[PDB]
Amino acid sequence: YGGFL
Amino acid sequence: ADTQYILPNDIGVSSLDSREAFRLLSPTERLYAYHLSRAAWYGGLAVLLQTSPEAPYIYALLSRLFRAQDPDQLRQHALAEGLTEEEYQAFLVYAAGVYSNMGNYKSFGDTKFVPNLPKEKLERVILGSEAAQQHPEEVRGLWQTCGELMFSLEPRLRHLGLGKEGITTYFSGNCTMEDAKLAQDFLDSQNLSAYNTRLFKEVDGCGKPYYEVRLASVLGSEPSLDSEVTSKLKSYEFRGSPFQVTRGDYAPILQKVVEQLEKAKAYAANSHQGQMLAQYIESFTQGSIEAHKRGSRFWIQDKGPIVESYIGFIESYRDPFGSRGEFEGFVAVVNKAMSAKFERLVASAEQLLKELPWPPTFEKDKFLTPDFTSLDVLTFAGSGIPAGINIPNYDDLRQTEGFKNVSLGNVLAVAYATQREKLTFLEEDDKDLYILWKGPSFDVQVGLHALLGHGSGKLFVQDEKGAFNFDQETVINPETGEQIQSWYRCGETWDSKFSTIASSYEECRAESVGLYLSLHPQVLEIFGFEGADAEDVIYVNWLNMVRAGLLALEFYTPEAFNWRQAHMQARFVILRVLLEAGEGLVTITPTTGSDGRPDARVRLDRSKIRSVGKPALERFLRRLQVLKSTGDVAGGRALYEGYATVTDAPPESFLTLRDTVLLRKESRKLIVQPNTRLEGSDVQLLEYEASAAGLIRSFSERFPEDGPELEEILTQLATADARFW
Ligand SMILES: [K+]
Ligand SMILES: [Mg+2]
Ligand SMILES: [Mg+2]
Ligand SMILES: [Zn+2]
Repeated sequence: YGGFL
Repeated sequence: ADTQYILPNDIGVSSLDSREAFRLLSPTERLYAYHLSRAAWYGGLAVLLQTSPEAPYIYALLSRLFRAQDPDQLRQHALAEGLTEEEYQAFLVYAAGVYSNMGNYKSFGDTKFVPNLPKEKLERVILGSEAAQQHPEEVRGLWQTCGELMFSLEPRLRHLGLGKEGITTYFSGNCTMEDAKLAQDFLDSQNLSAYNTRLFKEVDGCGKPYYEVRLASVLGSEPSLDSEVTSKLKSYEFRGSPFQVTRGDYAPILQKVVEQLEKAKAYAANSHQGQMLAQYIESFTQGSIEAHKRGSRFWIQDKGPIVESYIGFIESYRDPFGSRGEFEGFVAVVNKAMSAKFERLVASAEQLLKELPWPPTFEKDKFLTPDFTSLDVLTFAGSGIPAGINIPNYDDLRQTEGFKNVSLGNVLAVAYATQREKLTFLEEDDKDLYILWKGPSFDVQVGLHALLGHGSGKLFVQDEKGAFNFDQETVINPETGEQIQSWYRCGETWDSKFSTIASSYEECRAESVGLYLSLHPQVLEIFGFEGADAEDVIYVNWLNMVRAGLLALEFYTPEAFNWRQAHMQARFVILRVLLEAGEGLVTITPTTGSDGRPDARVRLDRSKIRSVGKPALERFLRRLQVLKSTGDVAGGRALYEGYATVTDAPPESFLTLRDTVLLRKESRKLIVQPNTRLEGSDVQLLEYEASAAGLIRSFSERFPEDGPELEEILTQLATADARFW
């Protein structure tokens, strides 16, 4: 799971 | 203003700050990080193949071009050929875009971007280039092949997606959502992961479709020492359809990868690192996800390493069906100081889980001591760089072994740059609070998003026999009051069941947990705000969430009724949930900007955050988890796709608002990453200018040993698959 912004 | 499907000339470019992190590394750790970085950058090139048919050619062309002439050398050629400085800058920005995305589509939005200059003028530059004089066949051949697709904005080429109106290379051009659903059912029936796979449909002379499930590996059809994968390499019959499982996808690229993984294993700090690397090598050589899962297990057990890393086909955001993984790899250095707050969050983690709006029966049975570190990135190869990661994604490993939470410090710093001029859709007094607290509130949200967000929740699973991982006799569904009716079965995963909304659904749940638990006075002490400061962080975190929901409309396609970005869709949904609560909590008003153009304002009554906002969020969060745990896909879709519905219904009129959001949108910045070079004995860090030219140079110097070979490899692999699109 990636977290952008 | 800026046109859709082009990158603006003045697009922001920031250089990753990695000097101090690299300087802390011992000689051995530097050699370790060096080879792992080489492995990651190698594998990142495969993303080009996973993006668009023309992407590998475009990279090959740009690489040849800038190898013979650097940006300043090419400028002298380009301007002598009739290009203005503005037109040349557009090409520089385009090239930097392709490099930073590993493709001519945005990783954040899945939209095509084209060079902002006349095609015929760019042709003169390329055909007259030094690269062209040295290899005229290669350059003219490349330009002939990818030139039209480089510029073409035909409607079906504008967005990534399955079917006839979108572009994807996870599937052959003729594949639809029906084909993906069929393939997924097949994959689940064979207990085969979709992560490292692609699906190709070819028809015979009778029009009967034949399906190819191709696994990513160094090895092809030839016999190998492994048996668990090679035994799967055969033909199948599934519901009348022929299915063939193959491998060898991106073979010479993955060959480069395992070469550098092997070399890295010579500098491993411990047996856990040595064993995880050997398993990754097995995974990429044979095409075994089971091997990659074994490696991931060893990786989880490697606690607090100086040089942290992960690599493979990890995230399934870009696969239109939502099960296949895009290649990524990162190398990062532990930041001892910044890891403090996250490690004490671990201390109060098990407690805070009980504050979540669902019974412990819907929570993981055995709580595991979580790993949460702040790291400084040296390398993040692939389509883009996240701010924080939560890995591995293998749910079985998550609920038995554990998982690592990572916050990327020097990435977060890049995102902490917002001039008040750019802070759109906010009244004056809210902008001031926004500037002060956007930074700290992010640390709060990200922390909860990672540890308590993605880390919470239990999946109800029934094995081969009628035994459950939960007490089916006493566990009651809080929403219905009945016993558990649905669950996950063998071969079924989160991605397999919820498919197209799996990513966005989970990000929404994670974001909700963060937003929900940000009201807790204790969590605002682990990060240490305590007073009105803590209260302010609350309001800003909630104001930022509802603003982002409005901004999210940029990433929605009305003609397709399709959301193009999981996180933004997730934030729009949360806006809709809060809007549903009514009672003047959140309002969106269409206004007129000082420039005379359409504008909007987002108003959030801070007094009604706890009285109205929390109960609405609590109810929403509960429903999310119940449906997720029970694998209730029908109920899950009905709930999520309901809130994700975009209409011009009053009073908000989102479709109208969207046109204003597009009008005042801000392009996301490009990030330049450093390189590491080996001076025989010592490892040096190479840094570059925070510009398009600087980003280009960083890739020009990225593969000094075998640059031209990689160009030929990418061209070859692309040509072999040309018939599919
Ligand atoms: K997914
Ligand atoms: Mg398509
Ligand atoms: Mg990107
Ligand atoms: Zn997330």
